[PDB]
Parts: sequence; C-alpha cells; structure tokens
Amino acid sequence: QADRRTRHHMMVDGQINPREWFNWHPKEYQPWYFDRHKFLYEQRQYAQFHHLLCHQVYLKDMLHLMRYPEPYTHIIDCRTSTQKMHRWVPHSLWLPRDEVEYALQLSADEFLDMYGFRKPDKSDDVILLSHNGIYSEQAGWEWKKQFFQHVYNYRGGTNELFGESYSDMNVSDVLSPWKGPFPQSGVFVDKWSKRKVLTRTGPFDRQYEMQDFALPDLELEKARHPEEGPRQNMPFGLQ
Amino acid sequence: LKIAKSAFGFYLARRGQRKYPFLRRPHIKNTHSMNPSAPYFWSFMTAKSQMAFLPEENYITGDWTGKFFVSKRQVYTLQHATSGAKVRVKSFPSIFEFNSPSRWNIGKEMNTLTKPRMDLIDEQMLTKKQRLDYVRAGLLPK
Amino acid sequence: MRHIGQDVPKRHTHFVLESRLMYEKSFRDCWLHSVCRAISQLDEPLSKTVVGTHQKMLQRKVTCFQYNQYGLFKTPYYRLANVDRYHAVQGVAGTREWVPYVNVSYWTMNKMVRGGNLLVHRVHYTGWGTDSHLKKGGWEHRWNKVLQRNVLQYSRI
Amino acid sequence: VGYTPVNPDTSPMVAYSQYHWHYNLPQGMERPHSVNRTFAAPFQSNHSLVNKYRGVWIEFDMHPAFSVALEPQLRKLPRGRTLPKTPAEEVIADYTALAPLVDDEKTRDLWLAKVFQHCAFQRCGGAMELWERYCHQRFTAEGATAKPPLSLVKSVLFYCNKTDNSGWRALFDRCLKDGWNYTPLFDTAQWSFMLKSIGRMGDEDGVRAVLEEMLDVQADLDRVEARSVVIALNAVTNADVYEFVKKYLFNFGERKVKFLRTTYSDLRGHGAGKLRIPLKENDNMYYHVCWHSSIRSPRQFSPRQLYFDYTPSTL
Amino acid sequence: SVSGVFSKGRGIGHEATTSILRYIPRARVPWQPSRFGRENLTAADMARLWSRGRYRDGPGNYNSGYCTERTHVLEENTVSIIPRRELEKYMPDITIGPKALVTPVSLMNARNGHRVTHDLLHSYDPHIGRLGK
RNA sequence: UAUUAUAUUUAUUCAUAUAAUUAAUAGGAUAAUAUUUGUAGUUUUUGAUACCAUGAUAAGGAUUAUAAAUUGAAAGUGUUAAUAUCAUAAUCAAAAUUUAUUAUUUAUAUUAAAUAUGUAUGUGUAGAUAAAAUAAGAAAUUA
Ligand SMILES: O=c1ccn([C@@H]2O[C@H](COP(=O)(O)OP(=O)(O)OP(=O)(O)O)[C@@H](O)[C@H]2O)c(=O)[nH]1
Ligand SMILES: [Mg+2]
Ligand SMILES: [Mg+2]
Repeated sequence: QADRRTRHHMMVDGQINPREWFNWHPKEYQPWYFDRHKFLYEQRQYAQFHHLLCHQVYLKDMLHLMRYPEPYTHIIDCRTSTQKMHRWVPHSLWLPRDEVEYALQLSADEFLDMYGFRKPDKSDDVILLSHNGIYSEQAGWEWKKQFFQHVYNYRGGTNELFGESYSDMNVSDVLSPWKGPFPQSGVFVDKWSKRKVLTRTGPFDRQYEMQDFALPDLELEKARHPEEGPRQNMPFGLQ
Repeated sequence: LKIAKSAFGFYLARRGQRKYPFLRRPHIKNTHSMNPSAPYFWSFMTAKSQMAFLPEENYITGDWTGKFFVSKRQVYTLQHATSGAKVRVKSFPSIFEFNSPSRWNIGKEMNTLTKPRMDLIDEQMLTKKQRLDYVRAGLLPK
Repeated sequence: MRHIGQDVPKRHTHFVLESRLMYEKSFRDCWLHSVCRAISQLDEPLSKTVVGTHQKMLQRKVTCFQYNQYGLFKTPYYRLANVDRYHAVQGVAGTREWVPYVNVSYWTMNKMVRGGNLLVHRVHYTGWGTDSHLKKGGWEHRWNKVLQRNVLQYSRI
Repeated sequence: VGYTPVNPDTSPMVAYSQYHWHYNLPQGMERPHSVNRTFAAPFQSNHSLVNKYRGVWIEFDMHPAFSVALEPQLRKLPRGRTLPKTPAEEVIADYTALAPLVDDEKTRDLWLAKVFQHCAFQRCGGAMELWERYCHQRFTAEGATAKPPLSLVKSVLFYCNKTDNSGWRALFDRCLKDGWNYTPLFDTAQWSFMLKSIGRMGDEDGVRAVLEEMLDVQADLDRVEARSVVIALNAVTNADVYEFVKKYLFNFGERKVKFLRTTYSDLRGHGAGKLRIPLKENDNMYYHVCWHSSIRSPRQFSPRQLYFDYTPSTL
Repeated sequence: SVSGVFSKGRGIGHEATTSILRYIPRARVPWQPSRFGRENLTAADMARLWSRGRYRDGPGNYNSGYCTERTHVLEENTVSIIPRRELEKYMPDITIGPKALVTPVSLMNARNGHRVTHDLLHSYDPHIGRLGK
C-alpha cells in the first residue's frame, strides 16, 4: 500500500527525506541541460574555471598551419612526460605543463636560457597542444592568467594528429558511488521560515543523474533491465 | 438557518426579517399562486395576453425517455383531461397528481391548481417545540 | 473530487466559475432569443411583404424553432446568483449586502477595505458623498446621469 | 494572510509601502526600458505560415512568343497555383507530337518540365521514357558536356520522388559541386519530398548522402518537413549509417527535435493512418530519436522519482 | 483499506509508441506524480461523469427527460417515470431534429462566435474540448 | 454657587430559501517557408467536507461646550492563516411559514405585460412596550 518511500515524511532515517518536493532549495527546479557528452572542462562541475576557457583550434587549422606556417604564430607542445612522446608536432616547441607557472614569470632572457627558444610576446598567437587536450587546457589557463591575448587550445590534439591513444591524466567519467551522509556544507537553512532543506551537492548530484541515465541504444538499454520492464519497484504512477 | 430543510440550510443566513427590493426576494415561493378570483380568473397569475402561445413546457422538445413530473407552469389543456394519461407535478412532500380530470381546470397553469401551503399539517415533521408554537397560533388542536 | 487533494480552501469558489459560463451562454443566446420573442408576439403585420397567413405561419414556425433549442439561455439576470470571487459569500444585488463596482459581497468589501487592499476613500457615513450628482437627486439621479452619457448625448444615425 | 495571496497591483498596502512608490511622491517613470531594441527575437510562429506555396515551384520562364504560340497545349499543364485535371496520357501525346516542330532548346525544355510536373501530381509511371528519349542523350549519358536548365532537373527529381523511382540517385549525383552544382538552388520543399521518397524506398545510403549534402549546402534544416525526416530516419537499419544519424541529429534545433519525436510517435501510433504507405518498424531508431529529444530538452526535477530508493549510509 | 473513486482506467496512447517509450524516464509533476485525468476514464465512467454537471437541462438530472432510470425516490416516496409515448398524449411533440441546434455561419457574429445552441459551450479550437484526441 | 432646561411629542397586529462529481499548458491574413494541419507516456494517495479541525473588522448615548469644529465607541457580531482522519450535499429560475430582533396602503373614483398575495369592519379601545433635543420651532428639581 504505502510506505516510507511513498508517504510524506519530513525525515527518513534521521536525515532529511530527499523524496519530498518541498525539501529542496527551489533553485534546484530551475532548468538545466545535460553536459556529459561535451568536452571535459565545459561541464558544470568545473564551473569555477569557466571564466578562463580558451578559444578552440580545430584539426583543419592544425593541418593548414603544418603546411603554411605563420612567423609569429607559435605552436607550443604541453605534453608532460617524455616517456610518452615519440613524435614532433611540426614547428612546435616544448614547454611541459608542469613548468608553465614558473616559465611565464621569467624575463625574456631567462626564458631563453631555460627553454632554449624565444618567449612569445603577448600579442602573438599561441596554440597549445597535449595528448587529449586536457593538459593543454590547464596550461592555457596559465597563459591566459599572465595576460596573453591569443591563446588557443587544440583539443584532441596529439591523439588526433598522430592517431595515438594516450592521456594526460587518468581521470574517468564514472563517479564513485557517494559514501557517507549528506554533507552539512550543502544543507541551506531558509532565511524567512528558518527551515533546513537539501541542495544538489553530494549523494544527490546531477552527475549521478546523467551517469545512470538511459543509454542511447535500445538494445543496450533493454539489456539493463528485467524482461517485464525498466522500473517495477515503483507503484505504477511513479514509473 | 435554524433548521435545515434542504442543503441550503447550511449555507444561508436568515438575517432576521430583512427587506429586499420590490419583487426581488431571492427565493420564489409562490404562496399566492392558488388564490381564488371569479372576476380575475383569466388575468391572475396567468398570461398577460390571451394571444400568447403556451409556454415551452407544454411541448415535447427533444428525444425523451420520459419525465417524472411535468413543470408547474405547464398549462392544463383539454387533452390533459381527456387523454387519461399521468399528469404529475412536483409539490411537497412529494408529487401531486391530477387524477380526477375536469374541464374547469382548462386554460390555467398547474401553479394555480396546486395549493402550495396546505391547511393539513404533519405532526411528525414537527419538533415538540414547533408543535407547541403551532398550538399557540391556534392551528393544531391541544 | 470527493474531497481528495482539493486546491482551494473553499470548494464553492468553483461555482463562481460556473456563473461566468452562464453569462457567456447569455451572450451566445440573447440576440437569437429576443428576435424570436419579438417576431413571435407581433400582432400588427410584420411588414408590407410578409402579411396575413404567411405571417401567422411564420410566427408559429419561429416559436416552434425557439422551443426546440435545447440549452438556450433564457434566465433573466436578476435571478442569477451573485457570489464572491474571493470567499464565495453571496449577496442579493440591490441590497446593502452586495457591492456592485468591485462585485464582492459586503463581507469581503469590509475585510478588503479595512486591511488595505482595495483603494477607496472614506467619506462621512451619513450623507450622500463627495459626488455632485448623488448629492443632488440620490441614487436614482446618478443612475440617470449614467444613462445620459452612455446614450443620450449621441444623436444616432 | 490567507490561502489566497494579495495581488501587488491592486493593493495600496503593497503599492504605497516603503518598498514601492507612495502616492505623494512625484510619480514620474523610474528608469526607461529598452528590451525589444537591445536583443531582439526572430519571428517563429507556433503555427505554420498560411500563404506559403507548399510544393515544388517549377519556374516557368518562357519567351512571351512561344508562350502565346503554345497556349492551347500549355493551358492543359499546370500554371501558377492551378492544377488542371487533364489526363497525363494526352499531355504526353501532345508533347511527343508538337515539340519537334518548335525550335528552341530552352522552350522545349521548359515545356518538358511542365509535362513532368503534371505527371508527378497524377503519379503516372510511364513518364521517365520522356527522360530517356530526349534528355538522357545530352545530359546524363557518356559524359555529355551540356548542362540542363534548372527547372527541368527540379521537375524530373520531383517526379522521381512523387512516383518512387530508383532513377533519382543518378540525377541527384550529377548536381553536386563537380557536376552541375544545382544542389544549393533547391527549395526546402524539394529536400522534403526527396527525403520522404528515399525513406519509403528504404535506402540508408541515399538518406546519408542526401543529409550530408543538405547540411553542406546549408538547407533550412529546421523547416524541412518533420514527416519526411522521420520517414527517412526510420529507414536506417545499418550500423554505420546509424552512427552517422546520431551525430547528425545534433544539427537540428531544440524545438525541431521535440517535434521529430512527437511526429515519430504519432506515425507509428494513432496517426498511422495518415500515411499512404504504413511505416516500417524501427524500434531502434524510434527509441533513439526519443532519447535524443530527451537529452536536448531542458531537464526537470522530480525528486520522488530519482531518489525513490535512496537509503543513507554511515560508511 | 483502499478507497478509490473509479475502479479501472485506461491509457491515452497506444502500444507501438508506449512499449518502447517506457525506457525513457519522463518527469512527472513533482508534487503529484500520478495523474489520472478525464482522458483516462473508462467509457462507462466518462458517460456518467459527462451526464452530471449540467444543472437541470443535462441528461444526468432525473427529470430532464433523458433519464434511463425507471424509478426515482422523493422523500421515501417512489415515483414511476411517465414514458414519452404517454407524455405525448397530452403534451404535443414538436421536434425539429438536430438541424435546429445549429445556426448558419452567417449568424456567428450575432451569437458571439458560435454556431451551436447546445447546453455546453462548444469551442472551435482543438484543445478545450480535447479528450485524448 | 458661578461655565444655564428630561416631563414634551409621536408611536406598537411583522410572515417568507432549492433537484450532488472543485486537478494542465498549447500562439493562425498584409511576418523570408516547422502539417508543431490533428502537440495523445492511465493507475501511491488521504482535512475546510453534510464533520472535530485556534487567530481577524459588528452592535451597544451618560459629563474635554462653542469657536475658524462631527451626536457613534476596541474589548468583537456566520463565512479569514499551522489540532484534520464518517459521508460529492450550493442557486443557472418559477419551490415547503415557528422564526426574539419587523414602522403596511384605514372609505369620492381600486388587477394592462416577468406571476406577484382572500383577508382581522367592530367606542384609536388590555397588560406591556418603541423613538427623538442635529433646519428647525419643547425651557427649569446635578454628581
Ligand atoms: O506533413 C504532411 C501532412 C499531411 N500530408 C498529407 O498526407 C496525405 C497522405 O500521406 P502520405 O505522406 O503517405 O502521402 P504522399 O507521400 O503520397 O503525399 P505527398 O506528400 O507526396 O503529397 C498526403 O496526400 C498529403 O495530403 C503530407 O503529405 N505531409
Ligand atoms: Mg469571532
Ligand atoms: Mg456543483
């Protein structure tokens, strides 16, 4: 008939019941879109870095610049480990990501002495390069914070160029299932009624929704559920 | 209201004996509708012109299964008497039937043939208090 | 329904909506109804062209048509119930328990005026008012002046 | 105070409060507002446009000499927005008989294009013979140099779609950049009809080629008629083309994609009658178009649905 | 333990679409996830519901003339219906038929937009009178 | 004690309520083209109800007086905001008097448009009651 999942309860098992429409900060109803199929750093979890992103440069631009170089466009290789880099992107130069913060604070001379090539002026085009396009992005943020006017990241960079599959960092799309209780750092007291209410941090987070969302192929999606259908634990009207 | 004789007993207030504008009292209760007049017989509580057609309610307007009672503004017609068919009207307690047909009814509305307030009173629809008050007015014997 | 998950505190507020539809039905049926009345009751000839047996015939034809119209709204306005859009309190119009320009009952007018919600102006409770016209002939006179500026100032064509 | 809230415009106890403007202050406008000027929205109605031609316009350019000379023959063929009911056999007989007498290439071909269009509206199948008899020799065969007049091509294509015909693929191919380069001059309705036909016939590969060209030529994607996109997509069963169609689906707009789903669910649904030929079952493509729609729409929060089974853990 | 208003109901939309569509989660209204609307009523129940709600004129009301009950009870008194064949003996039948209920297009503006003199208002738009379709 | 008057006038036959389903959005001529013509995913909840379910505005003269000035008051009279856990009761006409709380036409001429009151002539006649010092006209027995 009814039970803790179906009934109205302010609290279930000593913690705020996430099932109540009125236990959430109304801001959580505001409309949003799915990120996950977009480039890693455009996603919403990285929002603190969003002001910093870099204008892109596509594969076409890259081949064009291979055959037809510009004098004051610099292509800068950000690949960090020498163990993983076996080829040379034409007309590129090597500033590994790990050094960037230091490198960009050298004088023209000192920079010349440490990296063996001229430090790009702040007007010049700077194209950044990495395996996946992740380290190149982070490096980009560095170059942008010293204020460099044209900084382009080429995502998919060395992997697309050379057909290698390598990665700058090992990060995986899957989030580890949330462990503890709901964090008191996300609990949001209301200012008018002084009423405690959930936010979408923690075990409730949009990442988890997108992660477990229906697959985009009917066959793989039907494989995921029992014969009779997708949600049979629920009463018909909650399905 | 004090006693609820219908649903509205719950919703309505009496407001003591309150005055309404002329000929608008919220509830149309025609106590006078049967109020004998020989000389005014054809003009009183009937159509203002004798060239008016009979109302809607003397006619079968649509495809009907049948009715329980006909309306009380229906006018009694020679066929009401002659045809020997059920002629009912909604009065209180339940329904009044015209059983004993007469031509003297003809041409008047059944409003006028049905006494709204009967000289007859049920002692069993009355509280002991109400029965007392009906004995004071010299209606019920006691 | 059956008092399950009702949204409004008073159920009867819905009746107010029903009422609106009544007026709508009247707009749909007034012209028709009145034409059928006028053509039905006309004793003089209708016209030069329609007279005599044709006219009698046409009259009966029309009132037959009018009786056939199921659901045609013939109820006179003063017999429709006035009920508040707020608390669903009812009052008889033309009485001190109904307030006409806001169309709310006395009860709601009181509540709304005292906690400021309506903007009105208080005037001495015992007189005719600030208004010139009411000051002259009272309710009937002001009623008349309204007729005069709605209609009579026009010489129609 | 109550279950019914105050409405802030009519209540003087809101309007004249300290958080708003009192009636004794000077009542002028506070700040100006330019909304429509700063960032303006383009007009898109919820309803489709009522006057639009809704067909494939065949562009009749005739010299006003043969236009008068040929009038008793042309009066039987479609003029603008007018579709005479003359039986197609008769019209083709008239062309076969009288056309060799006319000397103009341009005239003979405008006339032919009218014949084709007329036969497209009646769905008479024996009209391709006309293509093989006159046009094929100087247009489609053995690398002939000559470049057909646009209206003729549009007409023949329109005929191959209206009468579902394998022939279209040969003509269409000649219209890409290296050939006649006619493809960027096609109407949105042209694309619509093409897609629908190809879909019925069931060529995933035709569908792919056509969607690629449409996209490159900058057709109006959102205004391609939804029914025809659905019937085309429905035709796709092959793994690679399927991949293509996901990636491609991202080219439509939010709204378009929502109604791709609605239309799809209707054509296999309630509105299965609406089609002359019933759809064929693609459960995969149906599911996918629904899924795509769901991905691209704004997301709503229904917490009792998401967290239905949530239990807290003390780990 | 369970008190319903209606015993059974039905789906607005049909097998081909639904069987596949179910693998995609749809967001229900957060505060009242289950929706049972008048499209979902059974045929019988819709008929009953549709009769009621029309004051006196409407077929639900026992005395409208459209009543299918053979008997009705006023204050413990049982009244048997007068059949129409019998009603007609004293109360003549003037019945035009359905054409009487529809005025021409010409009059639509006199009538504030309507052609139809029926008891419910009739809209010409798709949505107000929409059932499932 | 000075800053000033109740003992006048007119009234009192007082009645009116009924025929159950409150739950969502959707734009069209003179717009650069969407059939989005015809927008189709039943089913897990329970209070304002006929019913217990707090709030809030009435009426009700008794001593701040005359000048350039109001004879109507907060102590609360059905409908309004946190206690729920029997029930569809609501006017769209034409309808059934028991309810303290209501100024009706009284003798020349008397029912025409929504249908509109048939009853009580009795020596202005018991007991008991009502109203007024304000554009009217009243004058002498405070705590
Ligand atoms: O978007 C729409 C809406 C409606 N229709 C209508 O559907 C009817 C039958 O639907 P079909 O779409 O099966 O017919 P069809 O291909 O032969 O029609 P054309 O589009 O080629 O003319 C067609 O005859 C047309 O009137 C559409 O074709 N497209
Ligand atoms: Mg109180
Ligand atoms: Mg009701």
